[PDB]
Amino acid sequence: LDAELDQLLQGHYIKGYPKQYTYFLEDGKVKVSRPEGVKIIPPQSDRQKIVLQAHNLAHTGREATLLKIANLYWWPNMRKDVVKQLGRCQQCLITNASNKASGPILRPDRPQKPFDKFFIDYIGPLPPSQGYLYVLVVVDGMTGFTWLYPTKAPSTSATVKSLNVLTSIAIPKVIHSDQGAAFTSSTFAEWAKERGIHLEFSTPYHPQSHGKVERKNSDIKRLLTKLLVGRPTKWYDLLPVVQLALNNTYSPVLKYTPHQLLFGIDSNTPFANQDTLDLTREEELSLLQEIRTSLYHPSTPPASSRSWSPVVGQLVQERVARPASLRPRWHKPSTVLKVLNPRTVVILDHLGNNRTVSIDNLKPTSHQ
Amino acid sequence: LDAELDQLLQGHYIKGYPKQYTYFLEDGKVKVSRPEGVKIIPPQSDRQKIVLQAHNLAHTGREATLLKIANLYWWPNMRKDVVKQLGRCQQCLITNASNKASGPILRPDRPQKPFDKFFIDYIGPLPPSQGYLYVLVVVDGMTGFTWLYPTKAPSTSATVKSLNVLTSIAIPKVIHSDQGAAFTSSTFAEWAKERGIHLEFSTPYHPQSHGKVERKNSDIKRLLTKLLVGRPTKWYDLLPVVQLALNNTYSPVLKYTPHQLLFGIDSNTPFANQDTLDLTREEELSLLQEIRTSLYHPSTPPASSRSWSPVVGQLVQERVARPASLRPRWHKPSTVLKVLNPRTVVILDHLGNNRTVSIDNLKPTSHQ
Amino acid sequence: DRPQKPFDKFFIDYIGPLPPSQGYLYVLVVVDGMTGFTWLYPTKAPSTSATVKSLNVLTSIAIPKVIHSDQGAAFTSSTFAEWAKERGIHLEFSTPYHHGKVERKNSDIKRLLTKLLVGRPTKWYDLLPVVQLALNNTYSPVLKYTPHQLLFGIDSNTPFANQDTLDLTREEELSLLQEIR
Amino acid sequence: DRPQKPFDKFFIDYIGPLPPSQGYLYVLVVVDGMTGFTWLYPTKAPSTSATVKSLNVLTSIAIPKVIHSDQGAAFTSSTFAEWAKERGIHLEFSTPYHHGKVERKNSDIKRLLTKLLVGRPTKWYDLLPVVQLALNNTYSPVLKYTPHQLLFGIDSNTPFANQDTLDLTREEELSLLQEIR
DNA sequence: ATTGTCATGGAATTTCGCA
DNA sequence: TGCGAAATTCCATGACA
DNA sequence: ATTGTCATGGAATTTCGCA
DNA sequence: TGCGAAATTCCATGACA
Ligand SMILES: C[C@@H]1CCO[C@H]2Cn3cc(C(=O)NCc4ccc(F)cc4F)c(=O)c(O)c3C(=O)N12
Ligand SMILES: C[C@@H]1CCO[C@H]2Cn3cc(C(=O)NCc4ccc(F)cc4F)c(=O)c(O)c3C(=O)N12
Ligand SMILES: [Mg+2]
Ligand SMILES: [Mg+2]
Ligand SMILES: [Mg+2]
Ligand SMILES: [Mg+2]
Ligand SMILES: [N+]
Ligand SMILES: [N+]
Ligand SMILES: [Zn+2]
Ligand SMILES: [Zn+2]
Repeated sequence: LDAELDQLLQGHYIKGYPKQYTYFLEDGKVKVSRPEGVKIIPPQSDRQKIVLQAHNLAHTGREATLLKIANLYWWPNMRKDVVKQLGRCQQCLITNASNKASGPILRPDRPQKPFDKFFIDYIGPLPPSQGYLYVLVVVDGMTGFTWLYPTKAPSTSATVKSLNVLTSIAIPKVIHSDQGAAFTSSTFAEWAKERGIHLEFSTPYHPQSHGKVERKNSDIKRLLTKLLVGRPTKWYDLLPVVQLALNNTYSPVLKYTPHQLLFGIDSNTPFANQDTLDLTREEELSLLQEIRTSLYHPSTPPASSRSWSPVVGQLVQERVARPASLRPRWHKPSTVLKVLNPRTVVILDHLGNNRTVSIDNLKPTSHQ
Repeated sequence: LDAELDQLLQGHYIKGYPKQYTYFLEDGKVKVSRPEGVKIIPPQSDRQKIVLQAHNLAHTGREATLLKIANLYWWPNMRKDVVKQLGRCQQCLITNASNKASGPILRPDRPQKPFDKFFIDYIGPLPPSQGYLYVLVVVDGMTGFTWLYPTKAPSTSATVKSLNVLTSIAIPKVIHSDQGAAFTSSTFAEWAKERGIHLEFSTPYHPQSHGKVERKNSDIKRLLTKLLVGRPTKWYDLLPVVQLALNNTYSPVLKYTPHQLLFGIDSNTPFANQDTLDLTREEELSLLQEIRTSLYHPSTPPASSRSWSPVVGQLVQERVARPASLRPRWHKPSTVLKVLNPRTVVILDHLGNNRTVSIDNLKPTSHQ
Repeated sequence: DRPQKPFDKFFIDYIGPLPPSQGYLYVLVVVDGMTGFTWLYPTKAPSTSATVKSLNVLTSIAIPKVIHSDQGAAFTSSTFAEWAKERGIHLEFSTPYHHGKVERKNSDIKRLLTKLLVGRPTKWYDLLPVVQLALNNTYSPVLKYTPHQLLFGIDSNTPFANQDTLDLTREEELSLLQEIR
Repeated sequence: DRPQKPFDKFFIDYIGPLPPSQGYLYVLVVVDGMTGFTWLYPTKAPSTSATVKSLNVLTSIAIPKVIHSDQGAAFTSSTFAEWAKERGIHLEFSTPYHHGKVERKNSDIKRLLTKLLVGRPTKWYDLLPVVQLALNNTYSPVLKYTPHQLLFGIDSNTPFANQDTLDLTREEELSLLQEIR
C-alpha cells in the first residue's frame, strides 16, 4: 500500500529499506537508484501479482524468476516472495524433478534358516518355447537356492501349480514378492492361509525391496543367453540345466554354493566338494549350522552428500507410476504419517488413503 | 604329460611344485597332501579340459571357476589357466557386463558465434494434436536460442520444410545431429550441400554427443507438461508460446537469456532488461561481443576410481544396439585403430568395417 | 569306510496301478537311503520314459551317486542305463524275487496312501504334496530325527507332531471292502 | 532521447496480388526500423486473419514495441487492434495517401522480387528464403553494416559480396512486356 | 574418420548495511 | 573491522527415447 | 501398516616358499 | 625377518521390466 511508501518519499526510515539510498517519485511510481540502475519499488499490495507474472512466463525456479523481476523492480527480501510462490505453484510442484537423493540403502539381515523366507517373481515374456512364455523364479532367502518353473502366463493359477510342486519339499514361513497381479489376488491369498504361509509384499514399484530374486533373474538370463548363443532361443529344455547349474555355483564372497548352504554336502555333480567325507552327517550338520551363521553381511553404505530422510509430518510426493506423455511425474503433496524405517514410510495421500511407500518413490516437497 | 610328474614322484624338484610337500601315486593318479586336503595333480595335458569343464558348468568367472577346480585338483598357477580360458570363451565375452567405467566426459568449447553450429533432433511421438505428432527442435550452439517446428513424421521432408523457413533468417556453418533416418538420408545431404552447410553426426546411440538439444528437449516437455496440467494435451497451439518463453528465460549460471545472447537486447516481452537504454546499438554490440566470450565454461570432471581409456591396438567390444531377448549385449571383439580423443575411437569391427564409436558404447575385452 | 550321506543312494520303485487321478495311474517313489527323505512323482505308466521324465525333475535338484531298484523293466532297459551313465549315476539292482530304514518307509507310503484314498480314490494327485510333507516330517525311532531334519539341518515349519493312526478305521475297512465290489 | 534499437519499431506492408505460387498471392513485409532487417511471409489474402497468422510466427521470435503500417483494412480492423493490445504492441498509422532506410528497403524488395519472377512468376514461394538472405546481407551505405550485422553483432556465413545488378536486362524487359500479353 | 548438458533449490560463501 | 542477515554462488541431482 | 543384491575382473593386500 | 611371486580379498561397476 501507499502507506509504507509514503514515509519513504518524505525521507523517513522503514525496516528493510536501506537508508543510504535515494527514493523518489517519477511517472507516478516510487523509484530508487540502486548500483545496477533505477528500479521501481512497487507497493506491497502489487508484489505477489508481479512475482506470479514473472514466474508464469516459463514456470522458472528461484533465480531465473528473480532475474526477471530484478530487471524492473526492487523491494526488500525479493527471494522470500519468490520462494513463497514457488511453494504454491501446483504445476511446478508436480512436474519438477527432485534434486535431493534418497538416504543410503538398508542391508537387512539374511533370513536365519532355509525356508524362513522365499522371494518370488516372474521373468518374461520370453520368446515362445514349447508354448511357454514366462519363468517363475523362487529364491530361498537364506541359501539363495533357486527353483525355476516355466509358465504360459504370470497368473495366480500357474503360480499355485508351481508352488504346490515346490512345497511338497518344505513349506516356507514367508513368501515375499512385488505387487504383480499373480501374487496379490485373493485366490493366491487363500492358498497361503490354507498352508500357514505369510504373504509379504514389497512397497509398490520398488524391485530393490526383493533384490535377491531380481538379482537371480539377471544370472538366469545371463546363463540362458550364453547357452543359446548361435542357436534358436529354445529355453524351455534349458531351465532344468540352468537351475542345477546356478544352485551349484560358488558365490566368491561367501565361498559356498547355494546347494551347500541348503544341504551342507554336494550331490553327485561335477567337482563335488569332498572336505566332509570323514565326518558323520551329524558332524556335517554341526559344521553347517556354524557356517550358516558366520556368512558375510554387507554394511549400509555412506549417505550421498545431498540426501534426505523422512520425518513425521513432512510434505512429500509420490512418483507417478506410469505417467502419460506430457503429464506430471509426481502426485500432489501428501503427509508422512509414520517413518517405518529410514527408507520406508506411510503417507496420507490427500484422498486420503494410507499408502506404504519406498523413499525412492518419493521427493520431499520443495519450499516447505 | 607323465614326463614332469614322474620326476616328482621319485622326489626330485620341478619348477612351480613346492618341495616341502609329499607327492604320491594312488588309484593311478599323482596326488599331494595340501593344507586343505589331498588333491589330484593332473598331467599338464589334461588341465585345459578340466578348466573348461569347470568353467562350462555355469560359465563362471575367475574365482567361481577356480573354487570348483580346487575341490578335486591342485597344480601350479591354476588361475593363469583359468584366465586363459575366460579370455577364449566367446560366450562369456559377448554376454558378461563390464565392470570398468568410461573415462570422464569432455566439455568441448562453446561455438564462438551464433549460427556457427546448430543441434537438431526430434521429440515424439506425442499425443496427436491437430494431426501433428512430432516436434523438430533446433538449438543454436552458442546462444542456446531454440526454434520449434510441429511435424507429422520425423522425416527428411518435414525437416527440409522447417529448415527452409528457419534458414530464411541466417544460414549455419554446421548442423549437428544423431543418426536418425531424417538426418542421414541423401535428400537431406544434398539439401545441405546446396547451401554450404556441413552435416556433422554424433557417434551412434550416444545422445550425450549433442547434449545441448537433448537437454533443451527436457525443458520443452517440462514447460508443455505444466501448461497442459488439468487440460487435454493440445500442445500444437502451445509450441509458439513455449519457444518464446524458453528463449527469454535466464540461465542462472550464465546470467543471460538465450535471446540476449543472440540479439544483445530484449524485445518487447515482459520484464525486458533495460540496462543498455543509453548505449548506442554499436556500444551494445560491443558489450555483447565481450559478454559472449566470457561465458562460464564447465571443466572436465574427475575420473571415477575404475575407469578405462582406449589405447591404439586394444581389443574392445561395441554394445549391441537393440539386442533381442536372450541374446548377447556385446558384439565380438574388435581393434581400436585410432583414438580420436579420450572418449571417441575408430575400431575395426571383424567384418571389418571402420566404425567411429563412443567409449560409452564400448567395453575393453577382459583377460587380454 | 566313510560314513553314510544324503545323495549317496536313491531307492526307486513304482506303486500302482492306482485309480485314475488327473489321468495319472502310478507313483514313482524315491527315497534317499541315509535320510529316508521321500520324493513322489505321478506317472501315466511304469515305463523308462515316465521314469526319465520324473527323475529329470528330481535330478535338477540333486543327483544321487547310486540309484537302487528292483529289476523292473523301466529300470533295466538300456535307455534307462544310458540316462544314468550320462549323469555319472551308478545303477544297482537287487536280485530277482528277493528289512531296513528304506523298507519301512515304503511300507508307510503304501499304508498312508491307502488310508487317504478311501472315499476319494480319484483325488490322490492333489494329495501327493501333503503325503510327502507328512512322510518327511515323521519322527524316526532309530535316529532321533525326521528326514527333513537330516536333509536340511533344521526344524521344519510343518511338524506333524500328531503321530497319526495310519490304521484303517471300522468305517474305512467297510469302505474298502465296498470299494472293490 | 534514447538511441534507436532493434525491436523498437516494425514496419509492415502487403505486396500483391502476385501470380499464384503454391496457392499464395501476397507477401507480408516486415522490416525492423533500426536494423533494416527484413522478414517475409506468404499469405493467401491481405486480411487481418492472414496478418495475425503470419505475425504470430514472427512474434514468437521477437516482439516489436511498435508496429507501423499504412491504413490498410487488415491493419486498421478492430481484430488486429485487439491482437496488438494483447501483446503490448503499440499500433501506428501513417496518414492516408501520404524517404528513409525503411522506404529504400521496400523498394529493393519490390525490385528484387520483380527481377526473380521473370520466366518463373510461379516459383516465388520457394525463393522467399533466398530473397531475405540477400536483402539482409546487403551492405547499407549510410551505416557501414548489413541488417544481419546489426541484428546479431557478427558477420554472416552468406555474405552476398556481389552487389547485384537489381536492374532488368534487355532479355527480361522483353520478357516482362511479353508476360502481360 | 570427434566430444554431454543445464534448471533446480538447499547450503556454503560472499557482500551488504550499519556502526 | 566486525556483526547478523541478505544476496549470490556453489553444485549434486536427475532427465533429455 | 517395512528394508537391494551379487558376479565380475583388475588392484590392493596378504600369504606362501624359501632362505 | 625379508624377498618376489602367488593367492586371496577388496570393491566399483552394472544389471535384474
Ligand atoms: C532412431 C534414432 C536413431 C538412434 O537413436 C535412436 C534412439 N534415441 C535415443 C535417445 C535417448 O536415449 N535419449 C535419452 C538420453 C540418454 C542419455 C543422455 F545423455 C541424453 C539423452 F537425451 C534420443 O534422445 C534420441 O533422439 C534417439 C533417436 O533419435 N534415435
Ligand atoms: C506388473 C508388475 C507390478 C509392479 O511393477 C511392475 C514392473 N516391474 C519392474 C521391474 C523392474 O523394474 N526391474 C528392474 C530393476 C530395477 C531396479 C532394481 F534395483 C532391481 C531391478 F530388478 C521388475 O523387476 C518387475 O518384476 C516388475 C513387475 O513385476 N511389475
Ligand atoms: Mg515382478
Ligand atoms: Mg522383477
Ligand atoms: Mg533423435
Ligand atoms: Mg533425443
Ligand atoms: N532386519
Ligand atoms: N573443442
Ligand atoms: Zn510454476
Ligand atoms: Zn564361458
